[PDB]
Amino acid sequence: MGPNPMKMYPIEGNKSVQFIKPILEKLENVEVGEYSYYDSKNGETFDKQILYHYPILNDKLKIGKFCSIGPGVTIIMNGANHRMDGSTYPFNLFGNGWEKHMPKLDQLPIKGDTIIGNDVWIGKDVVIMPGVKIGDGAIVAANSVVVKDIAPYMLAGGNPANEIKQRFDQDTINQLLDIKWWNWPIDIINENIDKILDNSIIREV
Amino acid sequence: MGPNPMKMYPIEGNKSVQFIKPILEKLENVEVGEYSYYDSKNGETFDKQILYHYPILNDKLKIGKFCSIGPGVTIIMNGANHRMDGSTYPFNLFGNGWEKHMPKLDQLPIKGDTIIGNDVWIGKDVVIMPGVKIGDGAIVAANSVVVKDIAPYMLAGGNPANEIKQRFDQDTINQLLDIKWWNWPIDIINENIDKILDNSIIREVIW
Amino acid sequence: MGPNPMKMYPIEGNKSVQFIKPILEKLENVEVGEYSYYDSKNGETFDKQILYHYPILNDKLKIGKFCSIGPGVTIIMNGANHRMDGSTYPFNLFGNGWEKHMPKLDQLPIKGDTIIGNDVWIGKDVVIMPGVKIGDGAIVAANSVVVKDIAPYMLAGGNPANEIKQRFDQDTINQLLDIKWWNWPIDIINENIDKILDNSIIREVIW
Repeated sequence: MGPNPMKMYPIEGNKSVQFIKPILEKLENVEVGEYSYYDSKNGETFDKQILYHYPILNDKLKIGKFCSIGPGVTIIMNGANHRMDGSTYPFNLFGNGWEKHMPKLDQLPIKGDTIIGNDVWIGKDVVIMPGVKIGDGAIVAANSVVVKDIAPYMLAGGNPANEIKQRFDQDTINQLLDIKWWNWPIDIINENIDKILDNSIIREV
Repeated sequence: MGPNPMKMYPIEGNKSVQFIKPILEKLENVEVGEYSYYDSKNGETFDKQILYHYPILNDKLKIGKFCSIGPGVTIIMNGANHRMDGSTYPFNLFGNGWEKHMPKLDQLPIKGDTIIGNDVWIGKDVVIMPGVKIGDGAIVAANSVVVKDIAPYMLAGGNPANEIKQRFDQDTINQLLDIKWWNWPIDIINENIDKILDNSIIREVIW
Repeated sequence: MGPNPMKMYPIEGNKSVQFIKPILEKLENVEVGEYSYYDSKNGETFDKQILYHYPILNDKLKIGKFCSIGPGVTIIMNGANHRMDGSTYPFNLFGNGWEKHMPKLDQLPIKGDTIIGNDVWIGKDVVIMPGVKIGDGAIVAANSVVVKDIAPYMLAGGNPANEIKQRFDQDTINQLLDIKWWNWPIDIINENIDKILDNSIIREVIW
């Protein structure tokens, strides 16, 4: 019951809704969760949505399970950070004698890994900046520019994106982070979808 | 005198500027004013800029007259709101048995309809969110994201968009909201464009 | 040593990165510095990134030297401002008798010249509005919408962009502003690229 999480394109006949895991497996420094899908903008594959990601830099991108990524969402890793101790001008880029002035890896600023929780909804055209972490259950409004962390089960938006409000009271939130239904076996989940959909799954747990 | 409001491309030999009524009118749950235009960004027709609008959700989009809509402006309707009382994951979308957990219309509430007033100037690449109302005379800055209502004759901007300032004093605005020149027959408007252009149209009618 | 600032495409076999100066020699009321470059988003030339620039209005765009313009940066000039003392509707635009209502230059808003300093790093998809000045050494974060001036050596971002942080303390900034290494004959620059890169240039030139 349910789609094949190994299938790149879960909906037969439809090449717009895609499962990220299959696609990003061929890539390094990227761990993706089962059932997270990307809703193509112009029929593009989610791998083009990840910019400036280089193995040599070693920063990682992690995405949880049951994530809904809207069309146009872009993820910016650290490969485009400029050295900022002095001038930001990439002299080395233009060779002809300038390559000699090339940064040492420890000279380029790395803001860290980018982590996206489970059951996270990212609206369309959302831009996510280097080294950000979006907690489980969070909802990132459309056209947001995420530059700082967002807390679990928080509704957020803007440029810079800011937390607007908690999706539920703290105890309801607290419990969901404990249950972690997204880590339940496919069959147990398939047997509680509706309780998970209306948050009533909390009571029986 | 003046263009034909029924023409899709008012300006001869020009496929960039379009009159929005001829185009949208052809659609469901949409009302548009006669002279409002759209300055195409890449040649697209304004109908391509209205996203997630589904008859079944029954939300309407209203656009007044004499509106200036910049290129790339995007209007988001309620067709893509995920259920939110629990998980936001669209299980039903992937069928294969998950289609039974499909939302019942009353589990997908909406804030309201989207209404853009008359004589509104919306800058380029502005994104308009569901259930928002923009007042007559308002000016929305380029690249703004409208998430809440904007009052009549206000200057607003940003992401989220915020009201920056009032365009005129309160009386000029209330007088204007009264006169509603955009509602006059074409012939009477043609006679005062300059007065409507410099706002002196208030002293002629009012006084 | 160092690239020829006159080459449109400095990096051999690579039509993505361009030196803005040679590429914009043709445009009017535009001044650009020698090593400023653009990082093309989809192959487009930078001249395509400057919008609503009409000589008639006479506003100018100035871009200093050694600037890093990220892909998709958009510079909006004054040719897009509507008349605002009354209706913002551009009747004159549709002709058919309406052209007569065409604005006299002095009736049209015009925020001034746009000025980008030296050694300025402008992030991806940044939109620069009209009449804005960006000080030397500033860094603009990707996706910002710059509506107001940005002081020298400041870190700014958002929509509207706000100054987030001073890169260095005031005296270091002032020294850098006084030294102006970007105005040095390239020979001298070439022998100090590394001191310019770690800021040790201040210590040697000031004391």
